[PDB]
This record gives sequence, structure tokens and C-alpha cells, in this order.
Amino acid sequence: SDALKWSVLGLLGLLVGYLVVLMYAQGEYLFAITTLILSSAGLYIFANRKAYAWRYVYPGMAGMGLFVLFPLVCTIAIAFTNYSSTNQLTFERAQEVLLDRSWQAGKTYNFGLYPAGDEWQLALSDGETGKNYLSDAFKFGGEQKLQLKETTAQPEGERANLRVITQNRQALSDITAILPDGNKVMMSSLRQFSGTQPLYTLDGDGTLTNNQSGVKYRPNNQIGFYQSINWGDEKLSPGYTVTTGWKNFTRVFTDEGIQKPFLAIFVWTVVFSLITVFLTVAVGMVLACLVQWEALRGKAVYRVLLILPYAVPSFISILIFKGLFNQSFGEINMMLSALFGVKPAWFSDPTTARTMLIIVNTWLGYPYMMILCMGLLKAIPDDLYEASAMDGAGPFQNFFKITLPLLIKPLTPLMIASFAFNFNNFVLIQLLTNGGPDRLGTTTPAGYTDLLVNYTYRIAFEGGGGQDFGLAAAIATLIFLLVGALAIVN
Amino acid sequence: KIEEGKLVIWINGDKGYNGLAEVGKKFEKDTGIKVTVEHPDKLEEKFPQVAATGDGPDIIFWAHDRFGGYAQSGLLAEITPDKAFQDKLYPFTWDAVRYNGKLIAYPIAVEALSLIYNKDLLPNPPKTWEEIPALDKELKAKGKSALMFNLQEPYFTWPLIAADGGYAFKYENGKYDIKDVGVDNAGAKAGLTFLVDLIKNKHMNADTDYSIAEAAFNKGETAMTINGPWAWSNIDTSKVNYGVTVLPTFKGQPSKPFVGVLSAGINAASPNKELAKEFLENYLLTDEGLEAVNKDKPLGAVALKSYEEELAKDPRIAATMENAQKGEIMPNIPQMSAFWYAVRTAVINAASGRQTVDEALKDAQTRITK
Amino acid sequence: ASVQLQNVTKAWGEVVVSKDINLDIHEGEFVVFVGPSGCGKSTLLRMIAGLETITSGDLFIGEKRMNDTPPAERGVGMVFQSYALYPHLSVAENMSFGLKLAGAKKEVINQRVNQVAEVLQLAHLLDRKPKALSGGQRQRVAIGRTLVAEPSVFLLDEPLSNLDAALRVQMRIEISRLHKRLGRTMIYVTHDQVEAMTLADKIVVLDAGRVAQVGKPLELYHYPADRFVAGFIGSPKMNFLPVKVTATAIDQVQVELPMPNRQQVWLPVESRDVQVGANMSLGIRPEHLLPSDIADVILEGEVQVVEQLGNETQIHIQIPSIRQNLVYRQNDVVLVEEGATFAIGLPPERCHLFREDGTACRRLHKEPGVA
Amino acid sequence: ASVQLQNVTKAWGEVVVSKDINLDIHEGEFVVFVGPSGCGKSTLLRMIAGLETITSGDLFIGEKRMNDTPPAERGVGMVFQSYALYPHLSVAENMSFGLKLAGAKKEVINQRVNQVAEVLQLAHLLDRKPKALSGGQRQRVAIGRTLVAEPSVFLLDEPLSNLDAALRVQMRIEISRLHKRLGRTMIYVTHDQVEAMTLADKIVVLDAGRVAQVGKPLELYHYPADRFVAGFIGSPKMNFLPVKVTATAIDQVQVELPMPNRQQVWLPVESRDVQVGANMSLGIRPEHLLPSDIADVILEGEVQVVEQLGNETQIHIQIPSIRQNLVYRQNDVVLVEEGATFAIGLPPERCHLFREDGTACRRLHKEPGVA
Amino acid sequence: SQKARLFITHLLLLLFIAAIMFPLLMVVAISLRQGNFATGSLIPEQISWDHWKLALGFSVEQADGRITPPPFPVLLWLWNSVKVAGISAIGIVALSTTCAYAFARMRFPGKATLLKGMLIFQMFPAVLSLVALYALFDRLGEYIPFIGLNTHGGVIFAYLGGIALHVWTIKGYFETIDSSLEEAAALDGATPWQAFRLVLLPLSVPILAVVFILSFIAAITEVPVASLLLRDVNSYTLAVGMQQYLNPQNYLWGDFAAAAVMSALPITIVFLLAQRWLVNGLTAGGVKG
Ligand SMILES: CCCCCC/C=C\CCCCCCCCCC(=O)O[C@H](COC(=O)CCCCCCCCCCCCCCC)COP(=O)(O)OC[C@@H](O)CO
Ligand SMILES: CCCCCCCCCCCO[C@@H]1O[C@H](CO)[C@@H](O[C@H]2O[C@H](CO)[C@@H](O)[C@H](O)[C@H]2O)[C@H](O)[C@H]1O
Ligand SMILES: Nc1ncnc2c1ncn2[C@@H]1O[C@H](COP(=O)(O)OP(=O)(O)NP(=O)(O)O)[C@@H](O)[C@H]1O
Ligand SMILES: Nc1ncnc2c1ncn2[C@@H]1O[C@H](COP(=O)(O)OP(=O)(O)NP(=O)(O)O)[C@@H](O)[C@H]1O
Ligand SMILES: [Mg+2]
Ligand SMILES: [Mg+2]
Repeated sequence: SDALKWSVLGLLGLLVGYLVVLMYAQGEYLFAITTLILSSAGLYIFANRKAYAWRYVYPGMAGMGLFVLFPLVCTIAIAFTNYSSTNQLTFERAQEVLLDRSWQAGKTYNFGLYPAGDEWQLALSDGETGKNYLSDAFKFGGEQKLQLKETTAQPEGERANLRVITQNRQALSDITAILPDGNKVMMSSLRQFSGTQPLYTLDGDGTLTNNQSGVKYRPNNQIGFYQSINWGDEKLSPGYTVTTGWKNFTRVFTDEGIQKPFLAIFVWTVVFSLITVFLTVAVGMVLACLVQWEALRGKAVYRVLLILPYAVPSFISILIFKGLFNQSFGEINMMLSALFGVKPAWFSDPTTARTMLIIVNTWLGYPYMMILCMGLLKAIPDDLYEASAMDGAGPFQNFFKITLPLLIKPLTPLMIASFAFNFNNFVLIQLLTNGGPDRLGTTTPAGYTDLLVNYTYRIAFEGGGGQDFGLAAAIATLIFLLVGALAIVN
Repeated sequence: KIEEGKLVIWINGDKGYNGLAEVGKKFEKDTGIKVTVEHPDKLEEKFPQVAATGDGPDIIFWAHDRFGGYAQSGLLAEITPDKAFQDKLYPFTWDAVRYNGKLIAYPIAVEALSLIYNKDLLPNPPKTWEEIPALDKELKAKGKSALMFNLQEPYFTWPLIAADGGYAFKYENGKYDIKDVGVDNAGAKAGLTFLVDLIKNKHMNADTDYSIAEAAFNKGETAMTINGPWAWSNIDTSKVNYGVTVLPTFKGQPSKPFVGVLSAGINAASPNKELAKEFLENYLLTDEGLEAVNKDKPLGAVALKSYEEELAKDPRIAATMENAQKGEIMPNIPQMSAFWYAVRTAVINAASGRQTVDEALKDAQTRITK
Repeated sequence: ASVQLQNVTKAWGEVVVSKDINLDIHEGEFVVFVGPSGCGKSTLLRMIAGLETITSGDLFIGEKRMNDTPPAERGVGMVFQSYALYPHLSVAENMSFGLKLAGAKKEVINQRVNQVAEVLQLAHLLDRKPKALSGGQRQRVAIGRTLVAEPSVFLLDEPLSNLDAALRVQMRIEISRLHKRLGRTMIYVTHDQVEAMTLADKIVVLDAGRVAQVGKPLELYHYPADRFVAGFIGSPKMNFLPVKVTATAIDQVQVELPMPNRQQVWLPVESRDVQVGANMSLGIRPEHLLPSDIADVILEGEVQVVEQLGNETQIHIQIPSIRQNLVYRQNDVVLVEEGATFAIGLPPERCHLFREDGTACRRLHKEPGVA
Repeated sequence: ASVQLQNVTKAWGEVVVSKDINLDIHEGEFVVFVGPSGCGKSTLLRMIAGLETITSGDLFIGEKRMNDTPPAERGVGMVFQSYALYPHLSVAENMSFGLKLAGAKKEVINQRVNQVAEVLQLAHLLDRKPKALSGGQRQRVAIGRTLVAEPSVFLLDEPLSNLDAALRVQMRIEISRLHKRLGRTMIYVTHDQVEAMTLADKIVVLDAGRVAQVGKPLELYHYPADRFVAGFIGSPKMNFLPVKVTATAIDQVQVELPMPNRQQVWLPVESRDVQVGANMSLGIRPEHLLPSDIADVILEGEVQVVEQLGNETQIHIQIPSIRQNLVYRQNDVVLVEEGATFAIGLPPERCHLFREDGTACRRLHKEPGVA
Repeated sequence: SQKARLFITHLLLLLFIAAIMFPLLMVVAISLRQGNFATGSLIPEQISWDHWKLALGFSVEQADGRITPPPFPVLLWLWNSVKVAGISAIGIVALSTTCAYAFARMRFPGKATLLKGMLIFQMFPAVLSLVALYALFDRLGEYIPFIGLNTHGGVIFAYLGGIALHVWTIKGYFETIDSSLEEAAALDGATPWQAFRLVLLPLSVPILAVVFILSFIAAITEVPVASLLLRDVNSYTLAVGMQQYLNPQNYLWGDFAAAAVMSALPITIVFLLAQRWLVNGLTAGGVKG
């Protein structure tokens, strides 16, 4: 394998280009361009030997680009638009939705399909006058008009069943039936012909005009709605997504109501994260040290049991804690009342709720830190402890003078990451406390255990304006710039 | 882009989806059109995401309140059931499926809370909330209680709060007035004051949640609880000789539980709207069709008059329907999300003594309206 | 403090690395362990330190049993063979580590760290990490760290091996100065014969786990108990030629050299249990061989290797019928080359003689400086 | 391959550990680097092998400028000072690693691993992992790994430092035979004067990052270019004592010794840049001082130290008006006590003389063994 | 003294295990209680095997006498979880290890920037990530259907991007290993690949286990992404499958708890098997110092 390299490089660079031009069809241009630069970067890297180092980095970087960075950019991109449940469709889809709207412009007749040899007859029945109408023999195929004739008689053919009506529904839907009094009628259901017509008709410049009221609407691309007409004060549903410059970013700074609890929520989130990280690292590290201690005879068993809080999905565990921590019922306070004669108010009192939250998070988080430390401890050579014994060290002195300092360095980036994660630990608070108890006076409501993300999620997705994705994205980007700045300084 | 000449249906996994699939086989036999039923996780959130691009199922089944959202977003077709078809279902269920005054789904089933009681501890349940304090006192002499229900969630405490005049958003005639909110009126205070008094006199506890209340009733520790049709099979397995009846009156007026109406919507992007109409109107919404679904997993009270009259021979289902009719239809507007949180907090505040009933309901009024 | 081993044994499974060891090291005694690379010196030092378990036997320190005692509570310190420095700490911090643990008197730490860093010539390297140091600097950091602590018992494992000959002299002297001031037991492993000869009160020659011999420096030099010790103490090593016992007298053995002339000489060694016709090994140091012209017994042969050390010349001679070359040392630069004919004198009184099992017949000639 | 360094400089920031180094190691030369612990011997090796960057200057191997060549492509092998054994692989696997990377026959690997292992006396240790070896065995594993690879350029960094004397001698020889068989370039760093003197075609003496002198072993011993080299080559080191120039000839210098008696001696040494009245340093080696009875120029004083090495006795004497003691060596065991008065002879032919700047007044006495 | 510390340690570990196991025992209790109840006694008053029976594939004979076959293929869901978590874990190890090696041992421009960036960009709260991913996999499916929507390939492919922390973790460990081992490797003629594979990985095996463990756990417990891409019931992972037990007004607690306990089984096993690579002393005897 020497000339095999360039043929393998050539064969892969053939699938690439093939896949790119094939994407250029239909019209996936973002996808064809992005797929091209990525492949070219890779083919370049494995082609020339002065890019050797990048061969190790590119596969991992590529994956990170696709599934971390791309979602990151989209979220940022959507921040500059009104994308929400109110304005969720593209302009095209919204217009399309409006053009499928109909209104009943006349009579409604139950219909029947009847064979006349190898041809067909259509019958219509007017329930409100007791009159019936029957067409001459016709063949299915394309847009045709049928003059109907009032009749007192029956068709000679046996009424066609639903299976036959269905098979022929397309051709049937292209028939325009004309009553003796000159009224157009068309298929509206599998059972009926009626005067159903479009509600709106598209002009050409882009003006939608309502056929029923005669009101005219044009696309207003500032707010993302068809609005009446020079702008009238009526807006059609559904709205459509549109760019909104800095609007979502300002609203966070504009609105004094949402800003009141901010600082107090911010301090709690920081403190919640700091303490979580400290306790999980401390508990996990100490346990990792113990469970590798040569003299501990059950360590193999202890080891496994200690990580089980992480083996079970946290969802059910959190809800169970919620039960265990119940103030009046629930087995923790039943234990505390029988032993120490006290029942902590774990949901009603702020500080106690926060203590509960940190207790549960530590239970959730220590196994992660333990498993990391289990591996990292293996990097410390055993003879450092031979030297430390010859220097007069005990186990506590070994821990603080050797073990801890040799672990803090590799732990630092992991702890910083854990701080960011816990900064936005939305789910824990929602399930356990729902952010309570209530901070009294908060115009937009906040509680004492709310993280920033919880409060923010409530404003964006609850709060009564539907789901404001644009606003959520904008906030997410702001809190990123904050925790990105808090992580870079730390 | 949705596939032409077929019907994909989405329904939640706690409904009789195997039943609905058999209804689907009959439709296929009669039409040639295959019907596929799916019950994905979080279908209520997945639907608006796939529907907005023009894909998704042809028909979606969910509680009606969410359909106001989908309709506003432009994801639901306007349905065209004629006069005759509408007369086959209870008029008030049609009220649950309007958006801007137009029908946007077919009502299937009706859900509300009822009073559930232990026949052995309490052969005749109370007609009034005012009867309860005295009843708890003669039950406490035998080491039991009268009533334990979920006080943490306003869904469960609203029936009593709403009875004397409390309401979420005033319903005019197909238009919820978004700034006419009735959480701090006299009716709400009286209801919530009576609830807090039950706690004060230790007839109930402020942090009784769903699980504790359900466990207390299923083990025979309490004569009564308040809960929905979903709770019945736990009680069947407990073998507690239980009845389900109309909720107690407060100050002569009925408890007003929130009403949930399982409804079938048609996807605005479907190329098969007519097929969906025929399936929904002439196959599902018949005695035969609903029976097939009910047989798989019970629907509770149904909106189809003819089949409800057969189901209501079970006094538990009759009770559900009675409470539903005296109840408040769940509003299908976005502003309800503020209502839920604000009210949940206000009840918590009052039950725990963090605030008075007046202040707690005042502040909850203020948070919803502006 | 005193150190004592009784019937002390070590085994890695079924492989005896230390076989029944008896040593009685007195308080204030400088003892040196020597032996072939792989004989068990470090194993011994570590078993004393507590860094290695003892299969069987009894170890005592300061008249207290230590077998099951943690190394940290034994009152010892060690200069590790491989240094085992703390990589995260500087030279200063490495050196001060044991003192901080025990009782951090800041003035006393700085003072003693500066003083020890001075003699070790490490004073300009105090803020370096081990990685930013030379091999011999690291070694000295390991020395400094033990010396700063001043334990009741010093253990040193090949502690000067990577220092220049000149610096090495200065460290020999300082380890000697420190021993006489503190008067503490020091146990010191080395392959350097000068260090062993000059530092030791007592030298322990180890061989594949066993104690071959224990004694004063000159005792081991003049009067080795066996062929192994004879060939180990002294470098270049003692020469060895096979001989046969011809006749025996009451207090001196006569033997025959194997070379073609078949010359017979009387060796002043113990006769007790030595038979006629037994194959002995006769031993003579390269330093003890004489110029030919002087002595009586002459061995002649061909020169194979000449090594010019400047101060002296070392000359390897292949003698007929002998198979191992005879190494001879002579003072100053000697102009001699490969191929030349060279003869030397074999002084009877300095010839050692070893039995078939390898044990030495006690030499009866009195050498000076062995009181 | 030839190895040449042209103005090679190495700086760790502001610290300079190699200054304008110019060396020229020819094809097949055995070159020994000696110098104080911390002077830069390993740094030179690491720069040649490509493990450390060159600050400025040019390195050539086999005529190719290698400054930026990757280590694997220099034709270099090294016995690391710190051994650098693969701790997850056995001795055999350590020794055969390089041959496996090249697609070598298994039989070819086993043949020449067994060969190298036998001479190094590791044959019974092939299965062991590095952790289960002694310090000196590990070192020999590191030696054998480079021996198997047979690179074009051998770097050995203090490769015998942790071996017993008897075995050191045996390894010295094998390395010497290898160089004679392969005829390939070997660069060997050592602190051991005997290795240096017996192995080297040419010795490089370093001193704080400069090359102090380069020459054949006997050239450096007899004719050191300055005081530093003179004090470094040969151990115990050369004695030094201040003297005053009284008179000069073109081919000799007369000096007055600092004793009260002002004895004057003519030395066969050049008088270039040597002025009457100037203060000089007179060098005389311990081996070169003579007994008092056979001597003209006598130095007498008080005995301070006596080291009994068996083969010889080294005697340190304090002599009035000289701060440093005089170290004297004498064959055999000599009974002397501290405080005794001792006289020795100072032979003028073997005196070195150094100017105020430390540079040697070249010796003009001809010493047998140098061209 | 060493006997005193050891007994106290045993005492405090047992007490600590008792506490941290208590919530999990309550889950097990939920799974053995008749009906579906989140609260009750540690030993349920009314024991039932039905939740486990259905989970294990057994039909259940209920009160009225009709047979209730298992609604869902729980064991198949479990296998799907093992597959997805196992393949993705291997992929993550393989991708982050190679990345780590470059960062730890090689020079290239913007290396410090890239590592800062990797750390920082993974901290972004992409609240709209699911919307982005759906769109990517929907298009991808048209071209490589083996890794599009409703495929395990897709779910796996999505998890391969979560490596930034693992790259930092493995890098850090590599930097504890004295580089002279790889330097000597190089002088023996080894390429950087060979030094990486034959010298460094064998001595880095503890942290490789850590990364496999952490990645397996992550994947077994993952809901949002798998739930978003997987459509067919028979392809569901267990974490996705057990969401069927959760409804707006009530949870089939018993069935959910049994599923949660089953999900801990593959994790426990992988953790046990991973211990053979979690060893001290791997570098001992290599480097003097
Ligand atoms: C808030 C923290 C709460 C922790 C909760 C933990 C819950 C479990 C209960 C355990 C309680 C600890 C009891 C310790 C009893 C003594 C243990 C002992 O004596 O055993 C020691 C085990 O060490 C070891 O884990 C080290 C011994 C532990 C040191 C104590 C440190 C506690 C303070 C933690 C602070 C962490 C630093 C902050 C991190 C950001 C033996 O080590 P040695 O053999 O000497 O040397 C190390 C060997 O490698 C030598 O070859
Ligand atoms: C935390 C872990 C807990 C572990 C869960 C318990 C293990 C599952 C129980 C073992 C099987 O226990 C039970 O066996 C009986 C028959 O012996 C089965 O009964 C079934 O098969 C038998 C025939 O074999 C039929 O006669 C019977 O009508 C049918 O119900 C039942 O379906 C099964 O469920
Ligand atoms: N990374 C570094 N940074 C700064 N200085 C260093 C570094 N590495 C080595 N040194 C210094 O550079 C000088 C030469 O080191 P080195 O080449 O190892 O000396 P050496 O002659 O090999 N000593 P030895 O091995 O003790 O005989 C010493 O003074 C070291 O302290
Ligand atoms: N873990 C082990 N298993 C089996 N044998 C071992 C182990 N460790 C060391 N040995 C052997 O035990 C013997 C003694 O080792 P050691 O006590 O270090 O010798 P030493 O005298 O210090 N040699 P040196 O350091 O080379 O001067 C040697 O032959 C080793 O190879
Ligand atoms: Mg040793
Ligand atoms: Mg060196």
C-alpha cells in the first residue's frame, strides 16, 4: 500500500463532489457549500504530510462543528428574528396556509356516483327543497363541466360504494357541476358537492383580498403578519417569521419589571454552582482515594454502590427526593422529628430549600467527580508516597501536600465546566422546588430557588405570550456572554 | 410533505391506540386507504415542529387547550361538520374546539375531576363542602380523615375556588376576554378562604400532594379524595369499595372543575383532508368506533351523545360528565400559562401562611393581567 | 538509634531475595552495604525503612520491634536510589518538606535549607523544579531533603553515583563531618570502593541475598573469608590461578603452579583440614605482584591489554597454561604494548588460598593496620 | 556518521548552558565528555538527538544540517541518564522494541536480544518488567536496548554509574569491543576517570557551557591547558599552592615557595607572559610527590587526614603558609596518625604552573606516552 | 493506629452508603408495589411482580381473568440502549484520545485558541439545539440514510460531537506521563502514531476507562436527542421507551421504576469490566527521578 493512498484519496474525493453536486440539485446550498469545505479540509490534511498534526484533530473537530457549533450558530441566528409560536411559519407556508382557507358560498348537496355501462352519472340531492338532479353519462379525466337536470326518476345503475368513490376522488374533484338555475358546485367531501370557494385570492403584486368581505391585506414584514389596508388595524392568522434586528436583545434591557429580581437570582445561581462544584469534587475525590486504599478490604463492592446514584436516570430520583423531603409527610422529617425533635421547612423557608437543593445535587453529582478522580489518581506515582513516608507524612498530610495539588490541575477545566453546567441546571429546580418559595413583589414572578434559566424560561415560554423562541435564543446568548466571561476570568 | 392516499394518526400512549387501529382497519377495508397510528413521546411538542414545515401526521389527538395554540400557529385545518353531525355531540364540547369562532377539531372524549369516596367508611357522601369539617371530626375519632386531595396543584383546588365566582378568563361567546380575569374576586377569596380554613382546623395539611393523597385513599386512611378517571384502576387493584360522584357544593353552587376534551385535529398541510373527515365523522365518531377504542383503553365520558348514554350506565362515568357540564372549559389561549403559575403560587402562599388569601389572590391577579 | 536484624528473610513468592540476615548495627555506627548489582542491598535498606515487608525474622530499631510498623513512624530517612523527588515542588520546598510536616519553624527551616544547599552547591537552584535540573543536581536534592530532616537513622542508597569525581570527594567529606557531629546511625549503600573504605566503621558484603562477610575495611581487604569477597573487595579484582596441594606443614600450605615449569611455593596459611591433591584457587592482588627482578617466584607471559591511567599503568598478561589473564598494576606511565613479553614476581606471604568450596584458609602473615 | 557542532548555543531564557560550542567528532571516533555535574553534558546529547532545541548555531550529522530534523531521522540512539525504560514492557520487549518497528524476523530479534542480554548479564531477567528490577539492572536494560539498535551514532549518558566495580570493568570492555567491531561513532558521558582514560580516543572537558580543552587522555593528564582542567582530570585532584616568580629563562621559570624558608625552584615550563614578581599557582599531583628521603625540595607539615584504601594510603598534610592541605598518595598500607609531622618531596619536572588568569605555562618536560 | 482508621472508615462508608442508597431502594420499592404509586413503605405492603413481568416479556393474569400481554418490548429497548451507548462510547474514546494526543504532544497554530474555544463553545446553552439537529438529520437522511432520522447511526453520530471535555481530560493525563518514554520510542525509529499506540495509550489506560464509563452513562440516560430522532417503537432506546409511561395527569410509576432500575444494569456491568484498566503503578520503573 503506497499508490493505494492516492487512489483511496481519489475515490473518497469522488464520493465528495458527487454528493456536493447532488446537493446542488433540489437546492441545498448551505448544505452543499458546508459539505464541500469540510471534505476539502480533510482531503487536504491527509494529502500533504506537513499537516500531519491536523489529522489527529480534524475528525474530532468536524464532529464538534456539526453537533455543537452549528446548533450554537442557529440559536444565535434565531435571536435576530421573531420566531415564536405566533410567528412560526415561513412567509411562503403562511401564504400557502391562507390560500387553502375556504368559505361556503352556497348550497350543499349529498352526491352519488352511478355507473351507466362503462361510463358514470352524478346525482345531487337538495335536502332543503326535496329536489334531485342527475347528469348524463360522462367519463372521468380532467377538468370537465356537467350540466345537471332536475329529475323525478332514479338512475339505472347501482349506487357506487365508498371504495369506488375514493379510487376516483381526484377525477371527481375536478368536476364542476352546474344546476339548472346556473349555480356552480364542486366536491367538498367524499359525500357532498357544495359551493365551497377560496377565502382569499392572491393578486400578483402580493395583495391578498378576502372574497367574502372584500377586505384587502398586504404582507407587513416588520411585525410578520398579513395586515389589512394605509395600514388598517386587522391582522390575519397565521403570522410568519421575520428579522427583528436587536429587538429581543433590547427587551431584556428595556423592561424594568423583569430586572428587579435579576441580581438576587444571579447571586443564588453562582452560589448554587460554586457550592455544588466544591462539594461534588470534595466528596468524589475523598471517596476515590478511599476506594483505592490497598488496606480497605471491601473496596470493590463499595466502589460500585457509590456510583449507583449515577446509574439510575436522575428524573425519577429527583421526584423521589421531592417525596422524601416533604415537610409534614416524607421519611426524612419523620426521622428528624423522632430523633432531633425538628422538622425543617424544606420548601417554605428559602435557606432550607436551598440546602435541600444543594444536598440533592451533591447526591446527583459526586459520582461524576469520583469517577474522574478514580482515573486521575492513577497518574500519581506510588514512590511519591514512599518519599512522603520517609519525610514523616501521615494520610491527611499526604492528601493535602501531594494528592490534592496533583489533582487540582487536571480538575480545573472539569470544575469550570461543572460550574457552567450547574449555572444552567434548569431541570433540577423545576422538578424539585419549581423555583419556590415565592419572592413577594416580583411583577414577573420569581422564587428564592430559581436559577436565572428558570426565571428566563418562564418569561420566554410561559408568561402568556406563547413560546417566544427568538427571546429565549437572545437570552441564552446573553447568559452565554456572561458565563463565558465568568469562565474566561476564572 | 405528507403522503397522499394514506392517513397517519398521532395519539398519546395512554389512549387505546390498538383500538383506534382496528377502526383504521375497517376504514381500509371500506376505502383501500391504510391508516397508521403512532404514539410518540412528547407528541404535543413534536407536532408543531414537524407541522410547521408541512410534514407530520394527518390527524392529531390531544386535549383541546393545546389546539388553540396550534391553530394560531397555522397548523390546523378548519373543519366542516354540518348541522346534523354537530347535533350528535354535546353543544358545550364544540365550544372547546373553536379558534377565532371557527371549529378546528372533532371532540372525542370529556374529562373532569369528580368526588371519589370510600363506601365502607362513608356510605353517603356529603353534598356540601360545609358538611366536611364536622364529618372529619367523627372520622378522627376512629383514627381516619374525611378528605385528602392534592393541594399543591391549582388544577385540583380550582373546583372549590371557582364555585362562588372565581374564573380564569371570561368567555363572552367564542372570545375569551384576556384582561377579564377572575382570580381576586369575592368568589375566589371565599373558596380559597374555605380551603385555608380546612387546613387551619387541621382537617387537611398544606403540603398534601398527589402521591400522599392517592396513597391515603387507596389504603383506607381517608374516606374521600378528589381525582380523575386516570386514578380509577389503582383503586380497582387496591380493592377499596369506592364510589365516584358529583363534587360537593360550596355556598349552594357547584364545584367547577376544569374540563379537558380529547379532540381530533386535521393537519393544515394534509393532502388527505377529505379522507380524514370521512374517517373521523363516519368511522370513529360512531358507537362502534368509540367502543373499539374504549375496549382497548377506556375513554371515560364521551362527547358522542349516543355512546355516552350507554357508558353512563356506569355511575362513575355519569359522575364525570355531570361534573364536566357544571365545570369550566379549559381556555385554549396562550395566556393560560401565566394563570397556572400565578395561581399555583397564590394557593401555596395562602395554605402555608406566607400570605393572606386576599394578598395572595391580588398579586396573582396582577401577574396575569399585565 | 541502633538497628538490628535477626534471621531476617525476604521472598517474592518462592524466590528468596534476602536469606536469613543477621546484622547488629550499633548506635552512631556508619555501616556500608556493598555487593553486586542485584544482590539485595536496596531490598535490605527498604525492609529497614518499612517500604517493603519482611517475610520472616525480626527487625529492631532503638531496641523496638518494627516489622509491622508504618515507615513514617520508624525514625528513619532515605536518599532513594532513584531520588523520588516531588515534581510539583521546588528544590527549596522538596528539601524543606520533612521539616514542615514535623513543626514548621520558618526561621529554622530557611536557615537549615540554606546551610545544606550551600554545602551541596544547590544554592543557585532553590526555585527550580526537578525537571529543570541536571541528573546530579536531582540526586543532590534527594540528599539535601534527608539531611535537612535529621532523622535518628540515615539510609542512603548509592547517593553520589552521578556526581563528578571532585564534587564526590566534597560530599564524602560532608557526610563524614555530619556523622561525627550528630553521632547517628548511618546505613550507606555504594558501589564506590573508596567511599566504602573511607566512610565505613563496618562493611557488609552481600551476595545473592546472604551476608558473605562483615568487618572493618582493611580486615576485608587483607583477610577475605571466601573467594567471592576476595574477588569483590578491591578493584581491579584479585587475580585467581588454580593450584594443587603438594605437601602440608603444621601451619603453612605448599602448592604447585599449573604453568609448564611446575614451581612449588610455601604459603603461610592455615593447614587445618587441607588434603594433598586437592584443587585450590590461589589469589593475588594486582597491587601485590612485584617486579620480576626482585622476587623469587616468577611468572612470565604475553601482554594482551595495556591501560594507561596517567597515575599508573595496568597490564594484562597471558601466562602459558593459565586461562585467565593476570592483571598487574605499576605506578606511573609504563611504555609497554600488546604482544610484548612481561614477567612478574609472586610474593608468597600475600598469596591467598581458597578451598574447593570457595572458603579461605586464614592467612597467618600479619598485615599492618588490622588491630 | 561524523558529528559536528558549529557555534552551538543553548539558552533557557536568560540562562545560558552552552556558549559558542565548536566540536568536531570524526567518523568512528570514540569521544568521551567529562565535566562537573551541571555543566551541560546531557544538554549536548539532547540537542544532538533532537530532544532539545538549539538556540543558535549549526549541528551536522553525516554532513547534513540536523537542527530541525526530527529525532527519529537522525541515525541516533541514546542510553538516557534517567534510563527511560518502557515500564509496561518486559526486558526482552524493551530490547526488541526497535527491531519490531522495523519488520525484523522473530528469529533475528531473539538471536541478537539473547546475545546482548548475555554479555550484560540480564539473560535470567528477560521476562521481568522494569519495576521488578534493581537500579543497576535497569541501567543495563537501557544499555542493551541501544546496543541492539546499533545506531550510526551512539550516545551514552553515564551508562555505568549504578554498577559494581567488577561489572563496570566487564561493561567497559564490551563497549570497547563494540566500537572496534562496528567502527561507528560513540559519544560517551562519564564522571568516572578510568572509563574516560581507557575508552576515549579524545576527551572533551566542559565547564559551565564552554569547552575548556579537547585532547587525548594522556595529553590532558600531563598537559592541562589551564588550572580548571588541571584540577578536574585525575582524582584525587592536583594540589595547588601560590608561588612567586623570582627569575625567568625562555624554557624555565624560577619560583619561590611560600614557606618561611623561601626555597627557590627552577621549573621546566615556558616563561611567555610570566613576569618576575608575579603571583602564580604551582600545581603538583598527589601521585607525583615523592618520599622525603629521595628528594631535593622538601615540604614538611602536620598530618590532618589519613585514608586507608588498602592498595594505598592517602595522607593530607597541613603545611605552614598554605591554606589548602597537601594530598599525598603512597603505595601499600602506611601507619600514620593525625598530628604527626610528615615530609614529602616536590619534583620540579612534574610541577605545573598557572598564570593569574588561570592559563597554563606549558610544560616543557617530555613525558613518555605523548607525541 | 492503622486498625483504628480502617474500622472508622468502614463505619463511615457503610453509613454513607446507607444514606445514598435509600432513595434508590425507594425506586426498587416502587417497582415491586402493586398498582402505580410513588410513595409507600420501603417494603411495599402489597407486593407485585407484574411491573417486572411485563418488563421482562411475561404476560400478566389480572383480576378479572383476561391475559394482558406486554404493551412494550422493554428488553429490546435495553439492547438498543447498550448498542447505542456502546458504539458511541467507543467512538468518543477514539475521537477524543487522538485529539488529545495532538494537543498534548504537537505544535500547531491556534492550539491554545482551539482548546479555549472547545471548552467555551460546549458551555453555550443552545436552547434551540433540537430544532437545528432535526433539520440536519432530515437533510442528511436524503444522502446517507444509514445516519438520518429514525436510525441508530444518527443518534450515535449526534453523540460523537460531545468530546471537548473528554479531550481536556485525556490531554491532562497524557501530560503526567514523562515524555522521555516517547522520546526513546522516537529514537528507536517509531512514528508519532507508533509512539502513541505502543507507548502512550498502554500507560494511559485508566483515563480511557474513565472516558468510556462517562460516555456510556451519558448515552444510556439520554432522552431529548434520541427521542427526537427515533420514530419506530422497535428502535427506541430504554430512556426513550420509558417516556411512554409518563402522561399529563399521571405516571405508570411501577413500570417506569422497573425501567429505571434495568437501565442501571448495563452501567454497573461496564463499570465492573472497566476496573481491569484502572490500575496504579503503570509508569513505575521507567524513569529515574
Ligand atoms: C466536605 C467533605 C466531606 C467528605 C465526605 C466523605 C464521605 C465518606 C466518609 C469518609 C470520611 C474520611 C475519613 C478518613 C479516615 C482516614 C482514612 C485513612 O487513613 O486512609 C488513607 C486513605 O487516604 C485518603 O483517602 C485521604 C483521607 C481523607 C482526607 C480528608 C479530607 C477531607 C476534606 C475534603 C476537602 C477537599 C479539598 C477541596 C477540593 C476542592 C490512607 O492513605 P495513606 O496510605 O496514608 O496514603 C496514600 C497511599 O496512596 C500511600 O501509598
Ligand atoms: C427486581 C427484580 C425482580 C425480578 C422479577 C421477578 C421475575 C419474574 C417472575 C418469574 C416468572 O413467574 C411467572 O411464572 C408463571 C408460571 O410458573 C407464569 O405463568 C404463565 O405461564 C404458565 C405456564 O408456564 C401458565 O400456566 C400461566 O397461566 C401463565 O400465567 C407467569 O407469567 C410468570 O410471570
Ligand atoms: N529546563 C531547564 N531550564 C533551565 N535550566 C535547565 C533545564 N534543564 C537543565 N538545566 C540546567 O542546565 C545545566 C546543564 O544540565 P545538564 O546538561 O543535565 O548537565 P550535566 O552536565 O548533564 N549534569 P550531570 O548529569 O549532573 O552530570 C544545569 O545547570 C541545569 O540545572
Ligand atoms: N518485584 C520483584 N519481583 C521479583 N524480583 C525482584 C523484584 N524487585 C526486585 N527484584 C530482584 O531482587 C534482587 C535484589 O534487588 P535490589 O535489592 O534492588 O538489588 P541492589 O543490590 O539494590 N542492586 P543495584 O541497585 O543494581 O546496585 C534483584 O535481583 C532484583 O532483580
Ligand atoms: Mg539497588
Ligand atoms: Mg547529565
